[PDB]
Amino acid sequence: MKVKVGVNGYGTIGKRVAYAVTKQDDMELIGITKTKPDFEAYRAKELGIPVYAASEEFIPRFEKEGFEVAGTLNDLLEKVDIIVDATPGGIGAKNKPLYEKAGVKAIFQGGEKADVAEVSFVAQANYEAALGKNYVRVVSCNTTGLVRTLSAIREYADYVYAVMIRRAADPNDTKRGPINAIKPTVEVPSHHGPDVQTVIPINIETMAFVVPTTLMHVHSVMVELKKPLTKDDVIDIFENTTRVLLFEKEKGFDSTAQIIEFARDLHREWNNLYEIAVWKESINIKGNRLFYIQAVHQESDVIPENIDAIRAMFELADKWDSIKKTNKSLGILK
Amino acid sequence: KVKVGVNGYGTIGKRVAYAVTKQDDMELIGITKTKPDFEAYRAKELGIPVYAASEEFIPRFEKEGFEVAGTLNDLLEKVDIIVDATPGGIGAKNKPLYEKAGVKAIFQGGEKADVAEVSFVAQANYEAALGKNYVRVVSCNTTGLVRTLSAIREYADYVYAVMIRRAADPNDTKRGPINAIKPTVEVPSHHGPDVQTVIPINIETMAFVVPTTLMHVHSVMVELKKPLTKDDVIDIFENTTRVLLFEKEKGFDSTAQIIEFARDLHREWNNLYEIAVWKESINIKGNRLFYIQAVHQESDVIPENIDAIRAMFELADKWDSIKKTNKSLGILK
Amino acid sequence: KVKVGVNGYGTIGKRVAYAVTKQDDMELIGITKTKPDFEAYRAKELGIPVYAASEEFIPRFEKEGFEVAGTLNDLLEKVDIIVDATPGGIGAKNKPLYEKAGVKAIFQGGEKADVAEVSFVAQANYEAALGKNYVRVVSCNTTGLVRTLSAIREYADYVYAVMIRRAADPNDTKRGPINAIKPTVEVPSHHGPDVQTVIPINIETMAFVVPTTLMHVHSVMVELKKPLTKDDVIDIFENTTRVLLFEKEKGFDSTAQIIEFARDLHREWNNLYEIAVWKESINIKGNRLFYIQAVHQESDVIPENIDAIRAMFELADKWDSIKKTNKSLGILK
Amino acid sequence: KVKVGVNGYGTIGKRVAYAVTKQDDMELIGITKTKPDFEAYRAKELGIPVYAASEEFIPRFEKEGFEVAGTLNDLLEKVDIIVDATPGGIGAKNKPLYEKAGVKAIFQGGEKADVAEVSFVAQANYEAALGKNYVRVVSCNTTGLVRTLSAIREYADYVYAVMIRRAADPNDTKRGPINAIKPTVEVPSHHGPDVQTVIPINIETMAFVVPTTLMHVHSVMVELKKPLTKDDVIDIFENTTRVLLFEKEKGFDSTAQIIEFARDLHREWNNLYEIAVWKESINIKGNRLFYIQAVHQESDVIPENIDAIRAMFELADKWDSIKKTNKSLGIL
Ligand SMILES: NC(=O)c1ccc[n+]([C@@H]2O[C@H](COP(=O)([O-])OP(=O)(O)OC[C@H]3O[C@@H](n4cnc5c(N)ncnc54)[C@H](O)[C@@H]3O)[C@@H](O)[C@H]2O)c1
Ligand SMILES: NC(=O)c1ccc[n+]([C@@H]2O[C@H](COP(=O)([O-])OP(=O)(O)OC[C@H]3O[C@@H](n4cnc5c(N)ncnc54)[C@H](O)[C@@H]3O)[C@@H](O)[C@H]2O)c1
Ligand SMILES: NC(=O)c1ccc[n+]([C@@H]2O[C@H](COP(=O)([O-])OP(=O)(O)OC[C@H]3O[C@@H](n4cnc5c(N)ncnc54)[C@H](O)[C@@H]3O)[C@@H](O)[C@H]2O)c1
Ligand SMILES: NC(=O)c1ccc[n+]([C@@H]2O[C@H](COP(=O)([O-])OP(=O)(O)OC[C@H]3O[C@@H](n4cnc5c(N)ncnc54)[C@H](O)[C@@H]3O)[C@@H](O)[C@H]2O)c1
Repeated sequence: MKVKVGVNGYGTIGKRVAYAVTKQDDMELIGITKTKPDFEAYRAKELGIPVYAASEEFIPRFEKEGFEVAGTLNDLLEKVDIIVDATPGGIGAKNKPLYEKAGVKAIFQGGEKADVAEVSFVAQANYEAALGKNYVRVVSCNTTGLVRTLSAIREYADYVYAVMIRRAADPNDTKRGPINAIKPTVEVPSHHGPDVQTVIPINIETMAFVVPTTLMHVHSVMVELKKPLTKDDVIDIFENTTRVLLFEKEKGFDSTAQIIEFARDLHREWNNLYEIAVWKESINIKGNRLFYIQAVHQESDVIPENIDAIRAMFELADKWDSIKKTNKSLGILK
Repeated sequence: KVKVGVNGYGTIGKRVAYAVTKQDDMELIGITKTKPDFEAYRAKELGIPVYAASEEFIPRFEKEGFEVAGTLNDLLEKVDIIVDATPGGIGAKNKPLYEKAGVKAIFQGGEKADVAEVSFVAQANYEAALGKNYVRVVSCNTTGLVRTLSAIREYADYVYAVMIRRAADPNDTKRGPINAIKPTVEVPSHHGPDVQTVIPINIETMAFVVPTTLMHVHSVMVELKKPLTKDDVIDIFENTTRVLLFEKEKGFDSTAQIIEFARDLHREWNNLYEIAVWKESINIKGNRLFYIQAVHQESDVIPENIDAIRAMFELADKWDSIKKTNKSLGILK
Repeated sequence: KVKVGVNGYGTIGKRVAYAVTKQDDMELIGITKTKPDFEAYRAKELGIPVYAASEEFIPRFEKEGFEVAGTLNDLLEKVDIIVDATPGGIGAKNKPLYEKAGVKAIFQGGEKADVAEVSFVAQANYEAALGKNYVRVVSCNTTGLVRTLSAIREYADYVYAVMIRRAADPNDTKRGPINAIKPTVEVPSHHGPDVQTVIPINIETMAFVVPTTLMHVHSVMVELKKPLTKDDVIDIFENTTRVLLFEKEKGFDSTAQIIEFARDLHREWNNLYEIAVWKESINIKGNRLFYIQAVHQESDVIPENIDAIRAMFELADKWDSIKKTNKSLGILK
Repeated sequence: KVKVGVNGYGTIGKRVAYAVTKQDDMELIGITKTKPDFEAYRAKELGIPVYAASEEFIPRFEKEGFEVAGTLNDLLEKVDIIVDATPGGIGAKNKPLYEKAGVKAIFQGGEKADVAEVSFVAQANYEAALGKNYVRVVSCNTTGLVRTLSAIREYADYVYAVMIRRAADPNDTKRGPINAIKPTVEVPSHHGPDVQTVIPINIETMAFVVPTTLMHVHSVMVELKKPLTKDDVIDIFENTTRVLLFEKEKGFDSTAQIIEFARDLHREWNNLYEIAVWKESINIKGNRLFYIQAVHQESDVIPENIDAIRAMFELADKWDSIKKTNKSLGIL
């Protein structure tokens, strides 16, 4: 039978995960939650997806608009095997006891503390670590991107320094600045480094910044090599690493805008680029240091990771069988 | 099957090319490119033959080992009509070539009315293009203004609209302004006369450019000659094709959420072919009607392009073509 | 000299504080701050006694070793009037506090009209505030509308203006939208009625927010009731105080260049106190006048607050105060 | 008094002209323009003689009623030195004209290293320009890197910095990207070798362009050769000229507030000639120092051009010039 899934928090990550779940033949979307009957709630219903009020506390918002719901999250928790928690950072921790009391497994997003789960997850890097687990944290958008390429060359990395040039807000978020400024994270290192280390063992330090863009994040990566490695070896490795794609600035891929245009060209749902983008020409080796630039489509790179986490937690399949299945259902040729 | 070709596989061209492949009374023969960039490779991957725009550009493709199906001259030999989606002003420069070839041609809104025998917006003056050889589909903004204004023209004594336009399309990263409002000092703006090439209406417009890439926005004022109520306008717009009412009260706070609606639909390139009208903005004060609409400039003109082909070849009547095109693109009403 | 205090050392607050400092008939007793940030340190550095906005804010200061000259309650005891520059809606909550202290108070444009006895724009209705206790200087945009509209009021039968607004001030990095246009679905916009609290005219306005920080832009259309020519309007604007004409032909393509003119003048905080009007935008078509103007929202209500003070304490005639304020701020004409 | 002419009254050009009129050992002979736009008028209003950058441009001022004092050649004959502030690449082109006229010449950062005899940053290699006829003050980004790195040069055996640049200056409204991050796929980028043109140090850089106009920001990592504490670095910066420390805790959340500091100063054009360093960003982890700084690209190289003039004309000793220049601009 199919694993019964519920999604708490039908937000930017949540609705995309819900969609992914509907594309799996071994999983069934029991329902999702919303805190208000806005256009997204109407869309879920329009899609035939049962809409549950996130809590009894939000029920009046629905009743007010005369928007019928299938119940509250408490009702949904009684009919699922696992809940994908896609609520605001920090809110996952608050929901955990509700999940434990209901006896259902739970997946939390990167916005939560490592604290929250038994293990942090990135399919291609530590799938087996989540086997049978009940609580798994799919790391954040930037952490996932960093892990995908760093993990592929971990054996050659002695130390890595990465600068996160982050977008200020997702395309659908119009209530957040900065309109015109660069906001640095003065804490050195940013949360990214240690977060990476909750998935793969590696010496890493990171620094982050926020700039006025909504498209994708960009990573400036520097690795001190403790073992021989050439430029071609690196493109070869990246060329063969799943959920990673090389883009040539020479073909016209000048910025994150053209990278996203590639996804729009594929006619992807929400222009989702599940794959981490690496500028081919940026991969260089000077002395014993490797350098390269990558981009992350933060609205969707963790989508495939949530699906695979589900397979590992229920021991539905081995690592590569799940990744390939997840990949095919989302159009990731990898 | 009407054989179609697209000269200029850019923002409009690639979306019109796609629309053609969804019409079973048509056949996409090929598209042109001036260089083998990632968009040329995409066309090829889609199985669409790509021709070098001109004999001049051939070496660019040869250099990269990118095999082409030929050049625009070769293409012109294989089509009944060419859809020209080259930069504004370049379409006129191509007209002679199309003339000699003996093929019908459709130009986009960036060309002067000069370039064609008539300007077009299906739901407004479809019949005016029946059998023509050269037709120009009006700009993204003119199309948006026409669609809603045409629906209430019988009540319109005078119209004044302000165009708050995006500064550059999302895939255009070489255009400012990054932080400023650029006014068009030519007043009245050229949008009004452009609307008058499609429908008879007293109109005046003014335009501005702001740092956004998503959608243009229009502020419309209409002096009424006949009484009309808020509900009347809502009912008319709800029964007007290729127009959609969005409620700020349901979360549509800005053009970003409007586009989010198209992304939720999983629309190709997040295309919102339809003009978006904020339901709450529709107000009547005295003898004046006010409303706000938004236009997704990357795609509102593509269904107009497909209907123009049907009219020019007299393949179908106005509403039959419109209905068929809408279905092919997922436009409900 | 009139004893002046300013509650709210923010965007408007610190600029009005500086303006007060330039008057030979006024004295700045102090400014209020809710926390010891770099702006509080600046005020202290300038020698401006800094008062904690409230009792419940003194801890933040003590925690940082920042000595304050007391609280708002203390400051009110030492002034004849306080310029309230707190966020919209807070002014109303502060009025009772001011009345109790028995001091006169000036409110900004973010407050409702009823918060004061009269609304105000020096060059329009200076006299209306003579000897008053509570006056509301209308918003940055309302002020821009009044200056230009007041000068042609006698020919205006009806006016429709569209406000294309900056999303956030340069110093405000916590507010969106990054990429979108957000319309105000309420028709009319709050601007029309606020203008009517200063000058009697028929007007309806609509507003939008776009991603820029520099200045707001107004699209103005005026239905005429008396003969008027373009030339007449230019001349009228060339002769109305606090309004300057800019030529696109000289390089003023957008609001960035308008602001660049203020930077070139070395204006404090790049303040452009005067309303900017694109000369080339002025045009009359039939019975309607059109023009485009820009407002530097950070400083255009500054000179108005000063004049408000003189009218309220009846310190001088309308034009003596205006000329006196203008000279102190470098205001051109 | 040395006679200075500025060729290219642009963003850097008009600000340097101002700086010179603020000096007591020099006089602005005139500036040049290609068209009589509003900036050309402003220069005239300031009483600055305006020369048409070239004869072929005279008609432009003739079509208008704009009287000019002549061409670039007429200016070259009345100066001891000319500050070239033309677009990058044009400086090299204009060099043969400066030579045939026998006048010293300073080029800006956009030009290639070979356009001058030595690249310059006053507080780092002032002496290197003493007496020379051709010197290029390095770019905004390199000046910022040099000022801070130079101060800890003796403790760094390796530096890696990432350049997060503003896409267009406040007054440049015809340049993107409006919404995107544009990378420099050439890595390391030209910034490192540019720095190496002023001070001797092992550095590698990478750059990016983002949708902002206010300031560039540098993410800096330094491999230490000698022990160094956070308090050590902070003290060094507090004692390094043309460098200022800012506290996020005091409200400096981003480049916008940093700029706001300059506006509060009522600084001309809101010029922040000094490099900004976020005090809280200074941290040492292992044998590595990390810190973040921001550069106001419109004004950062201004004081540098004034000092280069003194070095080239040997008018003063390193620190005497810098103190004087700093004084004239209100640096502190
Ligand atoms: N690009 C991204 O925004 C991104 C990328 C990677 C990971 N994530 C992670 O996903 C999680 C959420 O991100 P998001 O961007 O989807 O947030 P979001 O703001 O888009 O939506 C989160 C959802 O939480 C819902 N919500 C609020 N309170 C709730 C409650 N009490 N119960 C249930 N739902 C509630 C809201 O309705 C909203 O739909 C975070 O941990 C975040 O770090 C986000
Ligand atoms: N939002 C929009 O971009 C929009 C909306 C409605 C109408 N239009 C109109 O559509 C037309 C094109 O707009 P666009 O957005 O596609 O421009 P675009 O620049 O995005 O794409 C145009 C294409 O024309 C091709 N081209 C350039 N020179 C060519 C040549 N000599 N021969 C053949 N092809 C050549 C280019 O290679 C490019 O692929 C214009 O008239 C424009 O006003 C544009
Ligand atoms: N563009 C503009 O910012 C602009 C233009 C014209 C008019 N105004 C008007 O100015 C008035 C204030 O605007 P602003 O731009 O100065 O806002 P601001 O946020 O820049 O400054 C407000 C000041 O009030 C302070 N504050 C918060 N609570 C306070 C309290 N209880 N007491 C005292 N201060 C408190 C803030 O710390 C700050 O010092 C508003 O009514 C607004 O409509 C603003
Ligand atoms: N932030 C900056 O703008 C910045 C920062 C650091 C270094 N620089 C360097 O300074 C130089 C110019 O920078 P800018 O920003 O001032 O450019 P700018 O565009 O603002 O203008 C440069 C000027 O050159 C004049 N010019 C053009 N052609 C000319 C000609 N043929 N003869 C004379 N003058 C001509 C232009 O009109 C203009 O006034 C470049 O090398 C640039 O890299 C600029």
